[PDB]
Amino acid sequence: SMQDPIADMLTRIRNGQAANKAAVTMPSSKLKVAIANVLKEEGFIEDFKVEGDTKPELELTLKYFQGKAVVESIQRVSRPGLRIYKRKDELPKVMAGLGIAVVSTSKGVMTDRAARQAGLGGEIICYVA
Amino acid sequence: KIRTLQGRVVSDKMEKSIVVAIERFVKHPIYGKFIKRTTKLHVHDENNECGIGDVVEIRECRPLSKTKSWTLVRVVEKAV
Amino acid sequence: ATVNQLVRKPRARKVAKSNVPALEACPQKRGVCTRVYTTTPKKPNSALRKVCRVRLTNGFEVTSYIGGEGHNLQEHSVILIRGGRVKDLPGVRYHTVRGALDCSGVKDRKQARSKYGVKRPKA
Amino acid sequence: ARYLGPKLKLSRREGTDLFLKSGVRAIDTKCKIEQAPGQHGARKPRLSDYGVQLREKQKVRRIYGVLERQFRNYYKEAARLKGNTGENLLALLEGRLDNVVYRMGFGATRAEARQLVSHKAIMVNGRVVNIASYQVSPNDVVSIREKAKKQSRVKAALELAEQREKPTWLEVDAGKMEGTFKRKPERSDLSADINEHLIVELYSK
Amino acid sequence: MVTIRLARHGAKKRPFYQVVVADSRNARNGRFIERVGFFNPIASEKEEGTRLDLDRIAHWVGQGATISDRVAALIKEVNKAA
Amino acid sequence: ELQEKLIAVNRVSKTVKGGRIFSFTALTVVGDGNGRVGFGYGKAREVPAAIQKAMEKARRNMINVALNNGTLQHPVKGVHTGSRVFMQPASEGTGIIAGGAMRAVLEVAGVHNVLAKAYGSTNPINVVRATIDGLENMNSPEMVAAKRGK
RNA sequence: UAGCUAGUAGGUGGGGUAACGGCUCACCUAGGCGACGAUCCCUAGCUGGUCUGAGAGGAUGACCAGCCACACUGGAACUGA
RNA sequence: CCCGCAGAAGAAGCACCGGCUAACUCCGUGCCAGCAGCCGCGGUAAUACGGAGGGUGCAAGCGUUAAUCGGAAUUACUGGGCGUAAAGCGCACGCAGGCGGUUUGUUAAGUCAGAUGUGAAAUCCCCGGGCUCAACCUGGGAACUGCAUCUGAUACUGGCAAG
Repeated sequence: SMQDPIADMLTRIRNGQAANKAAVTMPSSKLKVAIANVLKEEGFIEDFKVEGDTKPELELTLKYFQGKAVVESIQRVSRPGLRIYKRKDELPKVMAGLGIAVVSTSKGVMTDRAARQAGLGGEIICYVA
Repeated sequence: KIRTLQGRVVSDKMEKSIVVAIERFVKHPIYGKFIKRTTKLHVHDENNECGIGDVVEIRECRPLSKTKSWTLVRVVEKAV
Repeated sequence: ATVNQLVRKPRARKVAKSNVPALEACPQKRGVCTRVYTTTPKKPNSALRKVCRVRLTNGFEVTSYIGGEGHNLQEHSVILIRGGRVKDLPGVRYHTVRGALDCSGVKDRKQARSKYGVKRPKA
Repeated sequence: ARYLGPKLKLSRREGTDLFLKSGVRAIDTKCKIEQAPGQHGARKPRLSDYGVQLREKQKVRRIYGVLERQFRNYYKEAARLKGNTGENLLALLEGRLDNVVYRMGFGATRAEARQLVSHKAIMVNGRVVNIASYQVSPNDVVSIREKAKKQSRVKAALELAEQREKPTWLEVDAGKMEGTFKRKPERSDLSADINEHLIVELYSK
Repeated sequence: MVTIRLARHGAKKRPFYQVVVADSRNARNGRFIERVGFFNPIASEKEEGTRLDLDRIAHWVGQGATISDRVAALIKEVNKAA
Repeated sequence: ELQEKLIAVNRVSKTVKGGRIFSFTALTVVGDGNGRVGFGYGKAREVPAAIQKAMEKARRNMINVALNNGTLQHPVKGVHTGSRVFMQPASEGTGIIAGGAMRAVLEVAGVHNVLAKAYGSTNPINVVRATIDGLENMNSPEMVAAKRGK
């Protein structure tokens, strides 16, 4: 999007899933791909692949275990306009741990299970659930 | 050498003195938005040797005049 | 609503008028009870009620209802205004205490006897 | 403090036998259990979702003779502890000396225990205690001082106890007439029909 | 005039004293510098009546601090005991 | 063996030409101690029949709940026609800290230890539904783990 | 309350205080402050804390303690660490 | 504080009872006297006023008034809205401001981690201890969610440079 290229991808993921699409496409980033790894390895989505040189477009292959989607509700938290940063202990829990958060830690982007084990807080990218 | 508050000189007209404007984030205590709060502060420059708009490195000294308690150690940018 | 908009002017407080202006945090007030009214209520009610202008100490003149089982005041007896609006008169919002200052209690009154200035028939 | 109490129109309202009176009183024998607490007879009680926790809160208060100030203090210091708030209430009500002197088998009702306690009779850990609220810590050894060992009551009221059940969290050596509150009472052995999760909602408004 | 006087803090009829290091000019229940031990005048082996932290008292005394009247006895009643 | 609890009742009216006919509503909630709810709402002309009809429509719409061990898996939030509802699992022993229309639905589903709140209009007819929305949108750790790698 | 400010902002020198400093004097420079709210008006002692609240917050600042300010109203200074 | 002597000997009120809310019957009154926090009562029974009996609640107290927060998500940061319920300037342009695609390098200001000082004592909480219990006093801890300095990281945000 013109001012939030990451809430834009999240909106892609949970618009193209109300419509029940198999796969969605968007112009990729480095942070977009860094997220996509954390999504696709916590099983929130099948697998992705980025492709393109002048216009490297990210395409996620959405997942769903029934008519229901596996991704219930992703929430963009650290909006440009209100940047949200947390410490290693005040890291949010999503659905009391059932769902995943995505934070930008000094050692990269990861979940909060792993960034709470790693003892290193971050920048709350989005709640994944 | 205490923290050598980097700043950008606003007005080098006044004799042997300048006005350095420090800029700072601070998270807004009640709303949470990182706001930009400037810290304008008079600096004694001994030779009028810095022109408007160059980042300098200033230090705390004893008061040197009414409302002038900072002198700079060294300049790290040219005005233009 | 935008957090930037709240920054540029704070989310303001909601001001609220006190209900009993002539008391100003004084739980009671003395007065002069300068003369007595018997004005009738609104349409839904009847049974004209006993109210009296009072010159309170702090200069405010107000009307105060003299509720009870019967009436005993006069036109210059000093009375103790209380608060606690009455619901019928168009603004009798002070409710004189019974049996504290020079206003006597009520006659032959056995129940809720504390809310009136009568005290323990031998029983 | 104790207020001389509602007598058996107390227990008649709650229905169950709230022990102000103990003897052959379990069967009616001039008690008239739930004929009428007064003006109207067996009027159907349409208690609201509120009335049915006031009923149980004042079943509990009026078993032991606690009051609203002491019962709310017990509530708060049961709700600042760790664990099941209701079982904490019943625990710190069961450890009360007025209670324990009864559960010991001494006396015949907790009014008699509250009077024996208040009259220096029960003496715990070797030093006389005449506060009825004295929370008996575990491993204490309650007793009866020499002056009141054979006074008039505990010789017979104790014989009014063996037919009664033996509370299993404290042991009673009645032959020597000194007891030992051995450990902390639990909910299971405190075999009462009291639903804690009505009281706790009553106070947690 | 740094002093090692005592401040009275317990309830009525039952005083409890902190052995405080404070200068003279402050009211005994005003400001102070350091709180090195306490004194509970009640007796009959309820508990330790005194804990006193002798190393900071020795430091302050060697630094120019006037060890006061009652606390002077408090010192050696510890040393005489132990 | 199902528990059953009424919620409310109404003096709903109607203007016919001659008169003004009245009715009675009796929304009801039903379950057992295992997470089942056929919350019920049944009209009639006089309350015993409305109550019976609401018991009946109730015992039916058993839309299954996912009780954890007497409480919620996670802090559900519900909404239905202008009645927001927040629920959150609570500690053992802590009772049903819940309002009016939610007390009954929470209790009959089998829950014992939760703390709740309602925020829109507190009309029972919709609180009972927003609550049950939320409680169908539960996610047990076993079935979130089912729909991806555990 | 949208402009305020001439010892007013700075610099030379004297002079002044335990001490730096327009702290004061002569002189020169013509600045300084202000939308990130100056100046003006109204109210107010400030804090640890208190109450309330799930909490964020709100409201307060009697008691106890730290700092401040005053001592019939208004000037001044002496004596002295 | 302990011990002796008496005798139940000296020690119970207050509000409330129509719904909200635990707790109703009888009589007098007859839109009158009156009540009332709200809904609302009183014009021929009125469980709503006044009295009695009875019950409920609290108890050396118990009621009323005043004041604060709550409930009030009713100033909504957590946590609201703006078609018709209050609410999109009549419309543009635009300085300041606020936000900013993408890759690499750099910095390390925001951020994060760790560390060091400091955050008075008492308050608050925790495990205790002493007052026959409790209020109360008290030891030790925790806590004081802050500030400043230092050392690391460098994902994200900012700077600078190259695209």
